[PDB]
Amino acid sequence: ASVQVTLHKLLFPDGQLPEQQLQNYRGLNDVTYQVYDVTDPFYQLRSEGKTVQEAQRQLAETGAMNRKPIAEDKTQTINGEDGVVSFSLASKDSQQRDKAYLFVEAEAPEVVKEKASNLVMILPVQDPQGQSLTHIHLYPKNEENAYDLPPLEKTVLDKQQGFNQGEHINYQLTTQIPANILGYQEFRLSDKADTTLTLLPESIEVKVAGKTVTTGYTLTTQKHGFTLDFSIKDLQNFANQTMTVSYQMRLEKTAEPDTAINNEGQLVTDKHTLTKRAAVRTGGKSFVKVDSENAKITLPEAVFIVKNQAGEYLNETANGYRWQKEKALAKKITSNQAGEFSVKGLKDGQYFLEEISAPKGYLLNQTEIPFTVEKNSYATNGQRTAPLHVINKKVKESGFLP
Ligand code: NA
Ligand code: NA
Ligand code: NA
Ligand code: NA
Repeated sequence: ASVQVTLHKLLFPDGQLPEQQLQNYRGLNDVTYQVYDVTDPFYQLRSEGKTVQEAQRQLAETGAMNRKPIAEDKTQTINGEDGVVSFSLASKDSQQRDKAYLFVEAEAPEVVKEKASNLVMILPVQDPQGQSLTHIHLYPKNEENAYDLPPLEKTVLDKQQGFNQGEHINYQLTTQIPANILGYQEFRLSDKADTTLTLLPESIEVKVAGKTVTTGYTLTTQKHGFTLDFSIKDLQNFANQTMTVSYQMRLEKTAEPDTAINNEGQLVTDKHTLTKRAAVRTGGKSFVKVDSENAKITLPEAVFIVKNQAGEYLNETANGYRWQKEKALAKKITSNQAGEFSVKGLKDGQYFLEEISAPKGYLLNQTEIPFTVEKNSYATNGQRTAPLHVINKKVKESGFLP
Protein backbone atom coordinates (compact mmCIF):
# COMPACT_ATOMS: atom_id res chain seq x y z
CA ALA A 1 0.00 0.00 0.00
CA SER A 2 1.58 3.18 -1.25
CA VAL A 3 1.45 6.93 -1.37
CA GLN A 4 2.41 9.03 -4.36
CA VAL A 5 4.22 12.20 -3.32
CA THR A 6 4.57 14.95 -5.93
CA LEU A 7 6.93 17.89 -5.40
CA HIS A 8 6.14 21.04 -7.38
CA LYS A 9 9.42 22.94 -7.09
CA LEU A 10 8.87 26.71 -7.31
CA LEU A 11 11.35 29.52 -7.88
CA PHE A 12 10.62 33.06 -6.69
CA PRO A 13 12.67 36.22 -7.43
CA ASP A 14 15.22 37.50 -4.92
CA GLY A 15 13.49 38.92 -1.83
CA GLN A 16 10.06 37.73 -3.03
CA LEU A 17 9.54 34.27 -1.45
CA PRO A 18 6.08 34.38 0.26
CA GLU A 19 7.58 34.18 3.78
CA GLN A 20 9.48 37.40 2.94
CA GLN A 21 6.07 38.86 1.88
CA LEU A 22 0.78 37.59 -8.01
CA GLN A 23 2.11 35.38 -10.81
CA ASN A 24 5.73 36.02 -9.83
CA TYR A 25 6.97 32.40 -9.62
CA ARG A 26 7.97 29.62 -12.02
CA GLY A 27 8.61 25.86 -11.87
CA LEU A 28 12.29 24.84 -11.71
CA ASN A 29 13.78 21.82 -13.50
CA ASP A 30 17.05 20.00 -12.69
CA VAL A 31 16.59 20.12 -8.92
CA THR A 32 17.70 16.85 -7.34
CA TYR A 33 15.64 15.65 -4.38
CA GLN A 34 16.68 12.78 -2.13
CA VAL A 35 14.22 10.90 0.07
CA TYR A 36 15.23 9.35 3.38
CA ASP A 37 13.26 6.86 5.43
CA VAL A 38 13.21 8.41 8.92
CA THR A 39 10.56 6.07 10.36
CA ASP A 40 12.91 4.56 12.97
CA PRO A 41 14.31 7.82 14.47
CA PHE A 42 10.81 9.30 14.30
CA TYR A 43 9.31 6.65 16.61
CA GLN A 44 12.37 6.66 18.84
CA LEU A 45 11.96 10.41 19.43
CA ARG A 46 8.24 9.92 20.05
CA SER A 47 8.91 7.17 22.61
CA GLU A 48 11.45 9.52 24.26
CA GLY A 49 8.58 11.97 24.90
CA LYS A 50 8.89 14.38 21.95
CA THR A 51 5.81 15.73 20.18
CA VAL A 52 5.27 14.93 16.49
CA GLN A 53 6.22 18.52 15.48
CA GLU A 54 9.31 18.46 17.72
CA ALA A 55 10.50 15.20 16.20
CA GLN A 56 9.79 16.43 12.67
CA ARG A 57 11.90 19.55 13.22
CA GLN A 58 14.73 17.53 14.66
CA LEU A 59 14.56 15.09 11.74
CA ALA A 60 14.55 18.03 9.31
CA GLU A 61 17.92 19.05 10.81
CA THR A 62 19.74 15.75 11.55
CA GLY A 63 17.73 13.00 9.78
CA ALA A 64 20.09 12.73 6.78
CA MET A 65 23.27 12.26 8.84
CA ASN A 66 24.64 8.66 8.59
CA ARG A 67 21.67 7.53 6.42
CA LYS A 68 21.71 6.43 2.75
CA PRO A 69 18.73 7.86 0.75
CA ILE A 70 16.11 5.38 -0.44
CA ALA A 71 15.27 7.40 -3.58
CA GLU A 72 16.80 10.15 -5.75
CA ASP A 73 15.31 11.93 -8.77
CA LYS A 74 15.32 15.29 -10.61
CA THR A 75 12.54 17.79 -11.31
CA GLN A 76 11.36 17.99 -14.94
CA THR A 77 8.44 19.14 -17.12
CA ILE A 78 5.42 16.83 -16.83
CA ASN A 79 2.19 17.73 -18.68
CA GLY A 80 3.36 21.30 -19.32
CA GLU A 81 4.23 21.89 -15.65
CA ASP A 82 7.92 22.61 -15.00
CA GLY A 83 9.69 21.54 -11.81
CA VAL A 84 7.80 18.32 -11.06
CA VAL A 85 9.17 15.18 -9.42
CA SER A 86 7.20 12.27 -7.99
CA PHE A 87 7.98 9.41 -5.64
CA SER A 88 6.01 6.26 -4.87
CA LEU A 89 6.53 5.31 -1.21
CA ALA A 90 5.35 2.63 1.22
CA SER A 91 2.65 3.75 3.69
CA LYS A 92 3.63 1.30 6.44
CA ASP A 93 6.63 -0.73 7.69
CA SER A 94 7.13 -4.33 8.90
CA GLN A 95 5.58 -3.38 12.26
CA GLN A 96 2.47 -1.84 10.63
CA ARG A 97 3.62 1.65 11.62
CA ASP A 98 2.81 4.71 9.53
CA LYS A 99 6.10 5.73 7.90
CA ALA A 100 8.01 9.02 7.99
CA TYR A 101 10.00 10.54 5.13
CA LEU A 102 12.53 13.36 4.84
CA PHE A 103 12.90 15.25 1.54
CA VAL A 104 16.22 17.00 0.97
CA GLU A 105 17.01 19.31 -1.95
CA ALA A 106 20.47 17.92 -2.73
CA GLU A 107 21.57 19.91 -5.82
CA ALA A 108 19.95 22.88 -7.58
CA PRO A 109 20.59 25.14 -10.63
CA GLU A 110 22.98 28.13 -10.46
CA VAL A 111 20.00 30.54 -10.40
CA VAL A 112 19.01 29.40 -6.91
CA LYS A 113 20.26 31.61 -4.07
CA GLU A 114 18.46 29.87 -1.18
CA LYS A 115 17.16 26.30 -1.38
CA ALA A 116 13.87 25.12 0.13
CA SER A 117 13.99 23.85 3.71
CA ASN A 118 13.91 20.08 4.18
CA LEU A 119 10.39 18.64 4.42
CA VAL A 120 9.52 15.90 6.86
CA MET A 121 6.33 14.05 6.07
CA ILE A 122 4.65 11.90 8.72
CA LEU A 123 2.06 9.52 7.34
CA PRO A 124 -0.82 9.48 7.10
CA VAL A 125 -1.09 12.93 5.54
CA GLN A 126 -4.63 14.08 6.11
CA ASP A 127 -6.90 16.76 4.68
CA PRO A 128 -8.34 19.32 7.18
CA GLN A 129 -11.13 16.80 7.90
CA GLY A 130 -8.83 13.88 8.83
CA GLN A 131 -9.09 11.80 5.64
CA SER A 132 -5.81 10.14 4.59
CA LEU A 133 -4.40 11.21 1.21
CA THR A 134 -2.99 8.75 -1.35
CA HIS A 135 -1.61 11.51 -3.59
CA ILE A 136 0.25 14.19 -1.59
CA HIS A 137 1.37 17.48 -3.15
CA LEU A 138 4.23 19.57 -1.74
CA TYR A 139 5.37 22.98 -2.99
CA PRO A 140 9.01 23.57 -1.95
CA LYS A 141 10.11 27.15 -2.62
CA ASN A 142 13.48 28.32 -3.90
CA GLU A 143 14.78 31.88 -3.88
CA GLU A 144 16.48 33.17 -7.02
CA ASN A 145 19.68 35.19 -7.12
CA ALA A 146 19.49 38.87 -7.98
CA TYR A 147 20.19 39.27 -11.69
CA ASP A 148 20.45 42.37 -13.85
CA LEU A 149 18.47 43.19 -16.92
CA PRO A 150 20.41 42.04 -20.01
CA PRO A 151 22.83 44.63 -21.49
CA LEU A 152 23.07 45.95 -25.05
CA GLU A 153 25.94 47.21 -27.15
CA LYS A 154 25.72 48.48 -30.74
CA THR A 155 29.15 48.61 -32.37
CA VAL A 156 30.48 49.70 -35.76
CA LEU A 157 33.68 47.85 -36.73
CA ASP A 158 36.70 49.93 -37.87
CA LYS A 159 34.89 53.28 -38.01
CA GLN A 160 37.68 55.77 -37.20
CA GLN A 161 38.33 56.96 -40.80
CA GLY A 162 34.65 57.04 -41.82
CA PHE A 163 33.38 55.17 -44.89
CA ASN A 164 33.09 55.48 -48.67
CA GLN A 165 29.61 55.67 -50.15
CA GLY A 166 28.91 52.12 -51.34
CA GLU A 167 31.07 50.52 -48.66
CA HIS A 168 29.72 47.52 -46.75
CA ILE A 169 29.81 48.65 -43.10
CA ASN A 170 30.10 45.93 -40.42
CA TYR A 171 27.89 46.21 -37.32
CA GLN A 172 27.42 44.13 -34.17
CA LEU A 173 24.67 43.98 -31.56
CA THR A 174 25.92 42.32 -28.39
CA THR A 175 23.97 41.23 -25.34
CA GLN A 176 24.34 38.75 -22.50
CA ILE A 177 21.80 35.99 -22.14
CA PRO A 178 20.90 36.24 -18.43
CA ALA A 179 21.14 33.25 -16.08
CA ASN A 180 17.43 33.70 -15.29
CA ILE A 181 16.34 33.84 -18.96
CA LEU A 182 13.59 31.21 -18.38
CA GLY A 183 11.92 33.89 -16.21
CA TYR A 184 11.33 36.06 -19.33
CA GLN A 185 8.45 35.86 -21.85
CA GLU A 186 10.00 37.92 -24.71
CA PHE A 187 13.52 38.60 -26.06
CA ARG A 188 13.84 40.65 -29.26
CA LEU A 189 16.82 42.32 -30.92
CA SER A 190 16.24 44.89 -33.62
CA ASP A 191 18.17 47.44 -35.68
CA LYS A 192 16.71 50.56 -37.27
CA ALA A 193 18.82 52.90 -39.41
CA ASP A 194 18.59 56.19 -41.30
CA THR A 195 17.44 55.84 -44.91
CA THR A 196 21.06 56.41 -46.02
CA LEU A 197 21.99 52.92 -44.75
CA THR A 198 20.65 49.85 -46.57
CA LEU A 199 20.68 46.49 -44.83
CA LEU A 200 22.25 43.48 -46.52
CA PRO A 201 19.77 40.75 -45.35
CA GLU A 202 21.99 37.72 -45.99
CA SER A 203 24.72 39.33 -43.79
CA ILE A 204 22.80 38.66 -40.55
CA GLU A 205 24.54 36.09 -38.33
CA VAL A 206 23.72 35.20 -34.73
CA LYS A 207 26.61 33.70 -32.78
CA VAL A 208 27.02 32.53 -29.20
CA ALA A 209 30.55 31.87 -27.93
CA GLY A 210 31.79 31.99 -31.54
CA LYS A 211 29.37 29.23 -32.71
CA THR A 212 26.46 29.95 -35.08
CA VAL A 213 22.94 29.74 -33.61
CA THR A 214 21.02 27.44 -35.96
CA THR A 215 17.41 27.74 -34.74
CA GLY A 216 15.21 29.34 -32.09
CA TYR A 217 14.40 32.64 -33.83
CA THR A 218 12.35 34.41 -36.42
CA LEU A 219 13.76 37.19 -38.57
CA THR A 220 11.93 40.04 -40.28
CA THR A 221 13.88 42.49 -42.48
CA GLN A 222 13.09 45.87 -44.04
CA LYS A 223 15.27 48.06 -46.25
CA HIS A 224 16.74 49.83 -43.22
CA GLY A 225 16.54 47.38 -40.30
CA PHE A 226 15.39 44.03 -38.91
CA THR A 227 13.89 42.19 -35.92
CA LEU A 228 15.04 38.94 -34.31
CA ASP A 229 12.44 37.26 -32.11
CA PHE A 230 13.94 34.59 -29.84
CA SER A 231 12.29 31.54 -28.31
CA ILE A 232 12.81 31.83 -24.54
CA LYS A 233 12.94 28.03 -24.11
CA ASP A 234 15.79 27.76 -26.68
CA LEU A 235 17.82 30.60 -25.09
CA GLN A 236 18.35 28.46 -21.96
CA ASN A 237 21.12 26.64 -23.87
CA PHE A 238 22.97 29.98 -23.99
CA ALA A 239 22.34 31.11 -20.38
CA ASN A 240 25.21 33.30 -19.10
CA GLN A 241 26.83 33.46 -22.54
CA THR A 242 27.40 36.41 -24.85
CA MET A 243 25.25 36.60 -27.96
CA THR A 244 26.53 38.64 -30.90
CA VAL A 245 24.45 39.62 -33.93
CA SER A 246 26.62 40.56 -36.93
CA TYR A 247 25.30 42.37 -40.00
CA GLN A 248 26.29 44.77 -42.76
CA MET A 249 24.69 47.88 -44.13
CA ARG A 250 25.62 49.71 -47.27
CA LEU A 251 26.14 53.43 -47.11
CA GLU A 252 24.10 54.97 -49.94
CA LYS A 253 25.01 57.84 -52.27
CA THR A 254 22.36 59.99 -50.55
CA ALA A 255 24.72 60.03 -47.53
CA GLU A 256 25.85 63.61 -46.92
CA PRO A 257 29.51 64.08 -45.81
CA ASP A 258 30.12 65.34 -42.27
CA THR A 259 26.62 64.32 -41.18
CA ALA A 260 25.98 61.84 -38.36
CA ILE A 261 24.47 58.78 -40.09
CA ASN A 262 22.60 57.04 -37.27
CA ASN A 263 21.47 53.55 -36.41
CA GLU A 264 19.69 52.40 -33.29
CA GLY A 265 19.87 48.94 -31.76
CA GLN A 266 17.13 47.74 -29.41
CA LEU A 267 16.69 44.92 -26.91
CA VAL A 268 13.05 44.43 -25.98
CA THR A 269 11.99 42.11 -23.15
CA ASP A 270 8.71 41.85 -21.24
CA LYS A 271 10.43 43.92 -18.52
CA HIS A 272 12.36 46.76 -20.25
CA THR A 273 13.26 48.30 -23.62
CA LEU A 274 16.94 49.16 -24.01
CA THR A 275 18.19 51.31 -26.89
CA LYS A 276 21.74 51.94 -28.14
CA ARG A 277 22.84 54.36 -30.88
CA ALA A 278 25.79 54.16 -33.23
CA ALA A 279 26.88 56.47 -36.03
CA VAL A 280 29.01 56.50 -39.13
CA ARG A 281 30.22 59.26 -41.39
CA THR A 282 31.53 59.88 -44.89
CA GLY A 283 33.79 62.73 -46.07
CA GLY A 284 34.14 65.29 -48.82
CA LYS A 285 36.21 68.22 -50.10
CA SER A 286 35.17 71.40 -51.93
CA PHE A 287 37.23 73.11 -54.63
CA VAL A 288 37.17 76.35 -56.59
CA LYS A 289 38.99 76.71 -59.92
CA VAL A 290 40.69 80.12 -60.12
CA ASP A 291 43.14 82.10 -62.26
CA SER A 292 46.74 82.15 -60.95
CA GLU A 293 46.97 85.98 -61.14
CA ASN A 294 43.51 86.93 -59.81
CA ALA A 295 41.91 84.49 -57.35
CA LYS A 296 38.60 86.37 -57.73
CA ILE A 297 38.42 85.05 -61.35
CA THR A 298 36.58 81.70 -61.17
CA LEU A 299 36.81 79.32 -64.14
CA PRO A 300 34.06 76.95 -65.46
CA GLU A 301 34.47 73.78 -67.52
CA ALA A 302 37.64 72.56 -65.79
CA VAL A 303 37.37 68.76 -65.67
CA PHE A 304 39.02 66.51 -63.10
CA ILE A 305 39.29 62.87 -62.10
CA VAL A 306 40.26 61.59 -58.65
CA LYS A 307 43.15 59.28 -57.76
CA ASN A 308 44.22 57.59 -54.53
CA GLN A 309 47.75 57.00 -53.22
CA ALA A 310 47.98 53.68 -55.09
CA GLY A 311 47.34 55.55 -58.35
CA GLU A 312 43.87 53.96 -58.81
CA TYR A 313 40.95 55.99 -60.20
CA LEU A 314 37.63 56.78 -58.52
CA ASN A 315 34.75 55.03 -60.33
CA GLU A 316 31.02 55.55 -59.68
CA THR A 317 28.81 52.42 -59.66
CA ALA A 318 25.05 52.10 -59.21
CA ASN A 319 25.34 51.99 -55.40
CA GLY A 320 28.50 53.98 -54.61
CA TYR A 321 32.20 54.43 -55.40
CA ARG A 322 35.04 52.00 -56.19
CA TRP A 323 38.81 52.33 -56.71
CA GLN A 324 39.75 50.74 -60.05
CA LYS A 325 42.74 50.71 -62.40
CA GLU A 326 41.14 51.79 -65.72
CA LYS A 327 41.43 55.57 -66.30
CA ALA A 328 38.60 55.36 -68.85
CA LEU A 329 36.06 54.53 -66.09
CA ALA A 330 37.05 57.47 -63.85
CA LYS A 331 34.26 59.73 -62.60
CA LYS A 332 34.57 63.24 -64.04
CA ILE A 333 34.10 66.32 -61.85
CA THR A 334 33.52 69.61 -63.65
CA SER A 335 33.78 73.15 -62.30
CA ASN A 336 30.46 75.00 -62.64
CA GLN A 337 29.63 78.63 -63.57
CA ALA A 338 31.12 79.90 -60.27
CA GLY A 339 34.22 77.67 -60.72
CA GLU A 340 33.00 75.38 -57.95
CA PHE A 341 33.08 71.61 -57.62
CA SER A 342 33.35 69.00 -54.88
CA VAL A 343 34.11 65.38 -54.08
CA LYS A 344 31.64 63.75 -51.72
CA GLY A 345 31.36 60.27 -50.23
CA LEU A 346 35.00 59.38 -49.43
CA LYS A 347 36.56 58.02 -46.25
CA ASP A 348 39.39 59.92 -44.58
CA GLY A 349 42.64 59.84 -46.54
CA GLN A 350 45.11 61.50 -48.92
CA TYR A 351 43.72 61.87 -52.47
CA PHE A 352 44.65 63.70 -55.68
CA LEU A 353 42.93 65.63 -58.45
CA GLU A 354 44.14 65.13 -62.02
CA GLU A 355 43.04 67.77 -64.56
CA ILE A 356 42.02 66.12 -67.85
CA SER A 357 40.46 69.16 -69.56
CA ALA A 358 41.37 72.83 -69.10
CA PRO A 359 39.03 75.86 -69.17
CA LYS A 360 39.06 77.91 -72.38
CA GLY A 361 42.24 80.02 -72.45
CA TYR A 362 44.16 78.14 -69.73
CA LEU A 363 47.06 75.68 -69.82
CA LEU A 364 46.38 72.05 -69.02
CA ASN A 365 48.51 70.99 -66.08
CA GLN A 366 48.09 67.27 -65.35
CA THR A 367 50.23 67.40 -62.19
CA GLU A 368 48.44 65.56 -59.35
CA ILE A 369 46.87 68.02 -56.88
CA PRO A 370 46.86 66.59 -53.30
CA PHE A 371 43.89 67.06 -50.99
CA THR A 372 42.86 65.60 -47.63
CA VAL A 373 39.54 64.23 -46.52
CA GLU A 374 39.10 64.24 -42.75
CA LYS A 375 36.33 65.08 -40.29
CA ASN A 376 34.97 68.53 -41.24
CA SER A 377 36.92 68.96 -44.53
CA TYR A 378 33.52 69.31 -46.23
CA ALA A 379 31.22 70.90 -43.60
CA THR A 380 30.60 71.54 -39.89
CA ASN A 381 26.97 71.25 -38.72
CA GLY A 382 25.51 72.37 -42.07
CA GLN A 383 28.11 75.14 -42.64
CA ARG A 384 30.31 74.39 -45.65
CA THR A 385 34.05 74.44 -45.27
CA ALA A 386 35.94 76.81 -47.51
CA PRO A 387 36.99 75.37 -50.88
CA LEU A 388 40.59 74.59 -51.82
CA HIS A 389 41.78 76.92 -54.60
CA VAL A 390 42.90 75.10 -57.73
CA ILE A 391 45.00 77.54 -59.76
CA ASN A 392 45.10 77.69 -63.56
CA LYS A 393 47.87 79.45 -65.48
CA LYS A 394 46.61 81.44 -68.46
CA VAL A 395 48.10 80.83 -71.89
CA LYS A 396 51.13 83.03 -71.60
CA GLU A 397 51.03 86.31 -73.55
CA SER A 398 48.41 84.81 -75.89
CA GLY A 399 47.32 86.92 -78.84
CA PHE A 400 50.89 88.20 -79.30
CA LEU A 401 52.02 85.44 -81.68
CA PRO A 402 50.04 83.62 -84.46
NA1 NA B 1 17.95 39.02 -15.65
NA1 NA C 1 29.86 41.53 -40.76
NA1 NA D 1 15.51 43.62 -46.21
NA1 NA E 1 33.08 72.43 -48.33
